[PDB]
Amino acid sequence: NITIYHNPACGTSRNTLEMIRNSGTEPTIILYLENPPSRDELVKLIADMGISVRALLRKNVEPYEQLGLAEDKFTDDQLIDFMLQHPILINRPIVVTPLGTRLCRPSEVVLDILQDAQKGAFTKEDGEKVVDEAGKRL
Ligand SMILES: O=S([O-])[O-]
Ligand SMILES: [Cs+]
Ligand SMILES: [Cs+]
Ligand SMILES: [Cs+]
Ligand SMILES: [Cs+]
Ligand SMILES: [Cs+]
Repeated sequence: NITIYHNPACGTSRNTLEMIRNSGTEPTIILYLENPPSRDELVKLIADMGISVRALLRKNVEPYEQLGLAEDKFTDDQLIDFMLQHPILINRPIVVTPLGTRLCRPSEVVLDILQDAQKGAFTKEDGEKVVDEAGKRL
């Protein structure tokens, strides 16, 4: 029972999805840009991730730039409401498994919450090796 909030256009999100598959399960895939979490779900994701609301904000996207969000003049709830009204602000990928929830940046963070071991060596799509055939992290 795994869920990934996935952006097919992001290498980090692609590598995370293939690592999930390499542990042997096909996750439920939520294209969050199109189908963002509800307010309640997003608050829960953030609490489970143990990160600040602002640490979930993606920089360098049009609403972050034009809404001035680099500056420290927003409460946590104002930032959650911006994220819901402009879903590209939600950084990615978020992964939920029975063991917990993480913002998988970098992608190998997901190894923390996958229940089953990678089934073989895993190399990221730019050739960065992540785990060898024996299962050791490199
Ligand atoms: O992938 S970075 O530009 O958020
Ligand atoms: Cs499985
Ligand atoms: Cs939803
Ligand atoms: Cs636009
Ligand atoms: Cs684990
Ligand atoms: Cs890269």
